[PDB]
Amino acid sequence: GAYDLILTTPKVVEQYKKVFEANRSYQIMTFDGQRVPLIDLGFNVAGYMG
Amino acid sequence: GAYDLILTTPKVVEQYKKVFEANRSYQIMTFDGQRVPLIDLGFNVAGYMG
Repeated sequence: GAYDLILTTPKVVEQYKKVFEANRSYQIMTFDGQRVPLIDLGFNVAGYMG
Repeated sequence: GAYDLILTTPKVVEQYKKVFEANRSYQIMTFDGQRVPLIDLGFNVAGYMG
């Protein structure tokens, strides 16, 4: 088979959005004093395997 | 209000330097068989929020 659409009541888009939540772990690698960072803590969904 | 200075008996600069070490980990990213890496384990303090 070869699917193209997923239908997903948005009670379950929020479950798929919660799997990424358990695996995010923000990390800072570029730091030499200047430009104190600033955070957002939000993200969107681009699909599953395209 | 808004502050401009911090005064810090330099024992506590060494404590503020010590709280960085429980929140850092050196990590390596490239793998090509050249330039065996060089370590330093030292880091300077640039203040707090600028």
